[PDB]
Amino acid sequence: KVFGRCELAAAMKRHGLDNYRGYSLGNWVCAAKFESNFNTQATNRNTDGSTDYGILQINSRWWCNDGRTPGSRNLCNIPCSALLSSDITASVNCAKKIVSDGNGMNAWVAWRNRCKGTDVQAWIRGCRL
Ligand SMILES: [Cl-]
Ligand SMILES: [Cl-]
Ligand SMILES: [Cl-]
Ligand code: NA
Repeated sequence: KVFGRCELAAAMKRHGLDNYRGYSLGNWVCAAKFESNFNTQATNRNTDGSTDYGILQINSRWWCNDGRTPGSRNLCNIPCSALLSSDITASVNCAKKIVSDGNGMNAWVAWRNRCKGTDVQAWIRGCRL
């Protein structure tokens, strides 16, 4: 599923991501824009053989099981395929664990490089929230 900008904001808000760990909703929408272009089915292979999955490009190295990342963990206790669903519940629940592990949203490289320090409220501007 390819979410619209305000559609995703509303879904993230309902699943309690708004101001989660102090990160406003615009931060989460901005991260998703540049991680996945709002596409729940996004996948990208990392150089170490792990894969990033879904709207927030969650890494099989640590967070989910895909059966093809030797030595990796599955800290969100989910199959990585669950992160590709049209329903973002699994991605949101796992992202809450990630952003709580000490490094905040710096866990998402695209967020650090393209959202951090910017006017992130622009990503939810005009949305009926
Ligand atoms: Cl594995
Ligand atoms: Cl959803
Ligand atoms: Cl933080
Ligand atoms: Na894994």
